[PDB]
Amino acid sequence: TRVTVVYLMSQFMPSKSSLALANIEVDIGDIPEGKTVTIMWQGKPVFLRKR
Amino acid sequence: IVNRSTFFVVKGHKNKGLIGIAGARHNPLVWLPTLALGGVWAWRWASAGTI
Amino acid sequence: WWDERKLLGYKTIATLAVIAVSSGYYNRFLSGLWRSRRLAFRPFNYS
Amino acid sequence: MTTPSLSSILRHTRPIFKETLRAARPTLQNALPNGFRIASESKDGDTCTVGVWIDAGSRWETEKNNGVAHFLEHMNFKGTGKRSRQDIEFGMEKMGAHLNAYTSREHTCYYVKCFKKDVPEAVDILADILLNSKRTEQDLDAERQTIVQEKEDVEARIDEVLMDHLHSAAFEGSGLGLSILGPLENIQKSITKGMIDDFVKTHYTGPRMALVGSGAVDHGQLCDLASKYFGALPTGQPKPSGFTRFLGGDKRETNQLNPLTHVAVAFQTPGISHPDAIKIKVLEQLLGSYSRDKGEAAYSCFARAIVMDFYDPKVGQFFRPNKAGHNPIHSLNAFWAPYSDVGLLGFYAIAEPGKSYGHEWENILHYAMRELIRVSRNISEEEFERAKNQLKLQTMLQLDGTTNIADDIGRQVLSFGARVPLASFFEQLDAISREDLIRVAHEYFYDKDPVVAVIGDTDNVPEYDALRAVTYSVDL
Amino acid sequence: NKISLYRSYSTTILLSPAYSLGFCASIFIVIQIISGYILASNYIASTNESFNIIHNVIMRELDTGWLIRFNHINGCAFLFIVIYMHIYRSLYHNSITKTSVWIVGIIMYILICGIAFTGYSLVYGQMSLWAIVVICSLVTAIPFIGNKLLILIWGGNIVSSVTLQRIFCIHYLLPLLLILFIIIHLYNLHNVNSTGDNYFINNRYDRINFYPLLLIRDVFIGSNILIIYNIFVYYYSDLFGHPDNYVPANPLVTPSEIMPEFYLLPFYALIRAIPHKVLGIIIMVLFLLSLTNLYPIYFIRFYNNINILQRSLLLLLLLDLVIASKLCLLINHYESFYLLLILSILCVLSHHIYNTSFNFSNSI
Amino acid sequence: IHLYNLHNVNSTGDNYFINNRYDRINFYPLLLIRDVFIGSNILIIYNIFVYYYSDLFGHPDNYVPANPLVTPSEIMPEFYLLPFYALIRAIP
Amino acid sequence: NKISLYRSYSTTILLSPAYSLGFCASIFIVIQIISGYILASNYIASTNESFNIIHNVIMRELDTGWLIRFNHINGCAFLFIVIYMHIYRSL
Amino acid sequence: MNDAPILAKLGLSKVNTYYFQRRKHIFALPITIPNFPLAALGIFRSTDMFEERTLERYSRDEREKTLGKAALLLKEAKEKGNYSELVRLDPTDPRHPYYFEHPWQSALKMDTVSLTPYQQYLRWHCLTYRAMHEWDRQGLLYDDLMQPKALATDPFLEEAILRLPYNQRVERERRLSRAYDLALRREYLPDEDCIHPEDDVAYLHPYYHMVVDEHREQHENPVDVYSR
Ligand code: HEM
Ligand code: HEM
Ligand code: HEM
Ligand code: HEM
Ligand SMILES: CCCCCCCCCCCC(=O)OC[C@H](COP(=O)([O-])O)OC(=O)CCCCCCCCCCC
Repeated sequence: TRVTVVYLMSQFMPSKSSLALANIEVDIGDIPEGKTVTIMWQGKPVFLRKR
Repeated sequence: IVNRSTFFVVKGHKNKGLIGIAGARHNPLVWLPTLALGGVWAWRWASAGTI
Repeated sequence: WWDERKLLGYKTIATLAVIAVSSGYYNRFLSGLWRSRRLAFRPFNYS
Repeated sequence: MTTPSLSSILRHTRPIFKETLRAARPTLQNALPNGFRIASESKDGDTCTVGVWIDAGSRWETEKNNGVAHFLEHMNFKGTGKRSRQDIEFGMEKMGAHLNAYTSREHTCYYVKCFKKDVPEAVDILADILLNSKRTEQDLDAERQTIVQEKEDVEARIDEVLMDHLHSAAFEGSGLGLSILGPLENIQKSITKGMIDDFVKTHYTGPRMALVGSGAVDHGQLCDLASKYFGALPTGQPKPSGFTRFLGGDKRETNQLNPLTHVAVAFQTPGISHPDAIKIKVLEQLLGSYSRDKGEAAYSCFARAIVMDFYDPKVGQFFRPNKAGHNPIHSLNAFWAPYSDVGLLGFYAIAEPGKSYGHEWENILHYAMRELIRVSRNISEEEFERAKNQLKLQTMLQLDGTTNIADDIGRQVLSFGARVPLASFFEQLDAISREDLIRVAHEYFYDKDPVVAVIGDTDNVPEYDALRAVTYSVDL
Repeated sequence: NKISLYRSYSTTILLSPAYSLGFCASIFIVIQIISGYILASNYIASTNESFNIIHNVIMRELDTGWLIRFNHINGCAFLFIVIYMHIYRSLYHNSITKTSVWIVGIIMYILICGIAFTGYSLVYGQMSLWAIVVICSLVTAIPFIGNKLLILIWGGNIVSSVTLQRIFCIHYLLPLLLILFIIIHLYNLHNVNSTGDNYFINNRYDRINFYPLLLIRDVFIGSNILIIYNIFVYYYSDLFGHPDNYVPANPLVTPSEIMPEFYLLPFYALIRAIPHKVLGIIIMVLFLLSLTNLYPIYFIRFYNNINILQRSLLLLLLLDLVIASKLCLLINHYESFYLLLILSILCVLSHHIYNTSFNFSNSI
Repeated sequence: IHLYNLHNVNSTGDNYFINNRYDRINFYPLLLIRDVFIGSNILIIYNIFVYYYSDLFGHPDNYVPANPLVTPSEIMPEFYLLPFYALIRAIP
Repeated sequence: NKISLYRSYSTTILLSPAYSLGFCASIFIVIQIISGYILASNYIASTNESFNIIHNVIMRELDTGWLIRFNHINGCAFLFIVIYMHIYRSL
Repeated sequence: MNDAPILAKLGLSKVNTYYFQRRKHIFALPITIPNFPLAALGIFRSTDMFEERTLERYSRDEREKTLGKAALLLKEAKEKGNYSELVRLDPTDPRHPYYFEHPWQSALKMDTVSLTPYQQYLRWHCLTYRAMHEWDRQGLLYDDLMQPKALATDPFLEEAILRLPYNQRVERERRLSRAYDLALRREYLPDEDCIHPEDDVAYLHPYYHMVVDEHREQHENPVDVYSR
């Protein structure tokens, strides 16, 4: 019963694909001081600024 | 315990419950190990680990 | 999913086998009350 | 109505139990070198009961000899070497007394109530019929029809038939679970002079017999008579000491035309001489008794729990009220049947069968088993004291008359080897503790296999399996 | 045996036309079931092509798919209107005494609220998306599991096609459970009968055959209610809706005002009037649980009569609920209305449905 | 409804007899335990197919996406509908 | 009242193990209902997405969506087998 | 009150117990639903002064009053020997120890000099609030509207009805059926048949109270602590 409940519930967890786009990493050693760079992440464009 | 006579008294309506026999119950602290083991055992997740 | 499928198969069959053995014993035990029942009829008065 | 009930607001005065202990003369007991015992309690008076108690009942049968004890009882009265049946009757009638024989599952007794001057003659007649009965084969063929008629009429006593069913169900494979009179096949053809003589030789020996005198009797004279008559009794093999196992189960007789349903539920307990006998007696008095004439006036937690179910209006939030039309219980009675090595402690309930496929007996047994569990767990001081006091009174109420006193003396002499002085008994009775009683109750009641006997409409009395599932609780 | 049909069940003569509200509710349940089954046979649940297939395929390609959709929307609205009138009547005539009928009714009310919410979610418009977002944010306040549970519920960090598919399956399933609970509702009612205008214990000589008199009365009242209902299906087809739900949902853009359907506003008010999120969730659960009659269980309780004071307070309850809904939606621009919103919520939370005989007793 | 009617008329058993209450037995829990035992055995048999013969009760052509322009070599229904299909092939 | 629970329904003693086929069919009905409800929560019905959403989403995006689908299929097959045995015994 | 002179000689009050009603507790426990959450606590209460107040019968003062009147009856019986008669008085007889009177049965002929302003308000309220409900125009007594329910039945009430004499039971039923017939058309009896407040006798409250006491009897004299 325990494993069956856990398994039926696990059918409702996030899909592996959604777990692949959730985390991304950017290289901050490329942007110089005072420059803002735009990237893509989960559709919403993201600004990285060297404040 | 409540310091009130706020209960209607009927001729033969007493010692009524749905779990056991009144006056023949254990101390409530004897179910603590059962509840602790049950909580620790049930609250666990399981995954098949499929890539 | 070949390997995970085989592994889950083994685990499920083992667990169901344990349950089946225990429940079979208990069914046989409970049937004992009826499998050994006895009857007797008080006779009539016949010429 | 229009007439008020002031008892519901008045303050009532509670009587308290006060005990009167009038000392009695000690029971004198002697033993011959043979082992025959001689016990007597003298008391001022003009009459006295003199009897012989034998420790050989129907417990020692094997379904081949079944009924031989009763056959022997009947054959003892058919003549001796010196006298005949008419001569014995003539002697008894000259003495103005009767000769009473009583056979049970463990003890038998032949007793006579007489004047103090007829004691030697009564003892002479008793010894003559017991030791020198001819028990001719032809006479054995003449009593078969009488015993058959007696079996037919005792089979018409519902309480006796119920107790016989209970003993048959509880003990299978031992003589203790057999009828005293035995089956017809044994009465009509099987029992023979050989069987009767074997039974007498085996079980009528020195150390198995007592001569009991109660009332205006002399212990010295009784001892002299015992030496004169019973001094030559053989000292045979000791009493059989086997293992009588208790088989939990059920025996149900379906008679849907009967007007009342009788249900006996019993549990296994240790023997009569076990050191728990007093605690078991206090438990029996704790469960108490009830009869229909009392109505709601039940004085035990047991009966109350079973009787108020038929006076409770049973009103609920989501369900219609379901109150019983009337009280169907005819009686409830706790009982204890002890034996040298075993016992059956339980209750006996008589109530109307009720409508077909009703719930009366379901409720009765539900509350009965609930109360047994509850007493297995917790007992209150008030009810404990009530049970002990009622046990005192009951033990005093069993000794009204020389015959009753003689029966008590004989039973205790055969069981324990000597008679326990009542004072001593009471000394042990007030030393019991509430915790000890609770432990005794829990050791025999809780989660144990009962034996159930039913007579009457069985479409309403719960089957055994259900009754086996209510000897324990989920949260206990 | 036609006669046996007439006498199968009998009721009281004091059944005013107000006792057809249950029949009207059943009518709108039937309409919802049928129109929803027709819609679901043309529906695809996915963020890509949900809003499109409702507005471009169902409505404009079928002969009268528009009429089916309008029937469904206004049927939900009128089902809630009739249920509110039904509850108000049952409170007016002291029908809490029908314990089983009342408890089944409250369960049905909760189920229908859930059905309405999950249905509104399926139109993947701006209002649907952001109502889901707000509700699921309220889920996030549970102690020690708000984020795990929220992820499990949504299937991710964001509402997506899997969330739409879960909602579609739940919306399809729940109304059938609702039908079962309606059957149980009527079974209990037939067991304990109806109250009427006044409560009397009538023998068979004072009761009337249910059929066909009350069936014909039900037909008459249902005909009038369907006239009123169709005046909205054909002439005010979006009176109960919000125009922002005719905009395809942008997860990046939040609407100016997020307002639920008019039959959930009271609940929304409870959320807005309680600054602490956990306390708001607790109050919501306690409110829904206190509408029922599950306690006391084994203590002896019985219900007495109802009086003019209680009926007047019932009118006050209605007023407070309506004002609370309106204010809850107004407070997004006007901060001073918080006083009146809180006052109305407080007045609602302290309304006596059952007058408890335990108000009067002595002390040891 | 099936179960309601059965409980109204009771079960036949191996042989048909009319029994009074003394010849009958309580359903609970003996028959529930027997049902659990038989169910566990049949679930073993069932799961042998789920994990090791997952596609034995099927036709491989259903793993080819539908092509309205092409008909399969043999159109065959599932094994449990085949008898009905036969009734259509045997009647011209 | 546990006793009242025991005696609420009684049957014959001649219920051989062949009389559990109804219970087996009930088990498989439960399995089909649960598996189908889980599948429908991930299913889109169209000629452009149906086949794909079974083999590319259900069976490869979830942890054991393949197991759920195999349960549904083989549960249907075994439900029919058990029902045929049930009918044959009834005849 | 018609009982007042008796109450006068026993050292009790001649005023109805409808006055003196007061709130002694803050929380009303056990909490009863379906009240709304705050109302379920009972901190704020709404009353119209026409509640039953049955649980206030469990008092020593009421028992003392009942036993004083009963002792008067028994003393008269001892003096005269008409015990039977004196124990079979109709509970509507002012000498019956369980005699009960509705507040309006004496509101028109009350003393009104010893009443606090709050109690004068209570008197006026009793009369007017009786007038508002219009059960006097239905040819009905207040105790006719004390009826049991199919579920969650008031046990005492049922017994209180079975203790009524046969003729009074039949008259109660006939009045209820006439009120039913009237209520079909929402009709009232002719204005000359209106029920005068002093005619609105509480014929069922004595039986109700007697049943309540008889039901509590066994609780206070238990066979044992753990007994049904
Ligand atoms: C099994 C029966 C039902 C099915 C299959 C069903 C199916 C659907 C479907 C597919 C939609 C989306 C299409 C659309 O939005 O127009 C929908 C919308 C909706 N449903 Fe249902 N439904 C059912 C019963 C109900 C019930 C009983 C209610 C209760 C009132 C309800 C309330 C709603 C609401 C409020 C909407 C959204 C309204 C809107 O489109 O703006 N449905 N339903
Ligand atoms: C799906 C929605 C509902 C439907 C279809 C429904 C249907 C009905 C019907 C047909 C009746 C009997 C006829 C009548 O008296 O009008 C009834 C009675 C009743 N319903 Fe409902 N009901 C619904 C919701 C509710 C709710 C939410 C409650 C609140 C608890 C409720 C409480 C009651 C009560 C108390 C009665 C009996 C009233 C009385 O006779 O005194 N119902 N309902
Ligand atoms: C979903 C499929 C089915 C389920 C779940 C089902 C379930 C059950 C159950 C639980 C029983 C009682 C237990 C037993 O005796 O095996 C039963 C008995 C029965 N069923 Fe079914 N059944 C199904 C299909 C059928 C079919 C197709 C028939 C054919 C008409 C049928 C005819 C019967 C009969 C005749 C009995 C009683 C047999 C007897 O005791 O004499 N069932 N069924
Ligand atoms: C409400 C309950 C059910 C729902 C929601 C449901 C839903 C679904 C869905 C969405 C599919 C397509 C996904 C897929 O093919 O893997 C499917 C396939 C199927 N279902 Fe169900 N189902 C239900 C009950 C049943 C029952 C009772 C049966 C009969 C035993 C059944 C037999 C099948 C079969 C044979 C397939 C196709 C097998 C295959 O994919 O090869 N379903 N179901
Ligand atoms: C109703 C009671 C009878 C059913 C008995 C059958 C129980 C299933 C046995 C298999 C359980 C199992 O293997 O779980 C272990 C794995 C690994 O988990 P983890 O601890 O390594 O994280 O966990 C997982 O792999 C996650 C999900 C496993 C799938 C379980 C399928 C259930 C099949 C039910 C058969 C009727």
